Amino acid sequence: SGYTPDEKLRLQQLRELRRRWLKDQELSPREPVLPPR
Amino acid sequence: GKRLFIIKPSGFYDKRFLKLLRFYILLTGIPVVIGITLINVFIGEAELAEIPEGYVPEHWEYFKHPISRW
Repeated sequence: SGYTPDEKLRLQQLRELRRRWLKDQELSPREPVLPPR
Repeated sequence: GKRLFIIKPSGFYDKRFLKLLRFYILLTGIPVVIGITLINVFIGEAELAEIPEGYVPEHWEYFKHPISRW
């Protein structure tokens, strides 16, 4: 008895949404824009 | 590389409070300690002497430091 299709689909959807958020955590090389001292 | 944004609480408010607290402490701490060290160096401390006959000093003459006398 493995994953039923409903929980498998939910886990897959949450998986690529979590991966999208995780890649969205990355910053651009311009950041940080530190104020000039 | 792969820099990740460290999620942290806002650190502007506590740093601003500490900065302004240090500024407002020092803005009066520096002149009072300059006055104290100029009193110690230039005006200077007192000297112990025995009471002469026929002199009744004031109360503030019974103390040593000029700030204490004042």
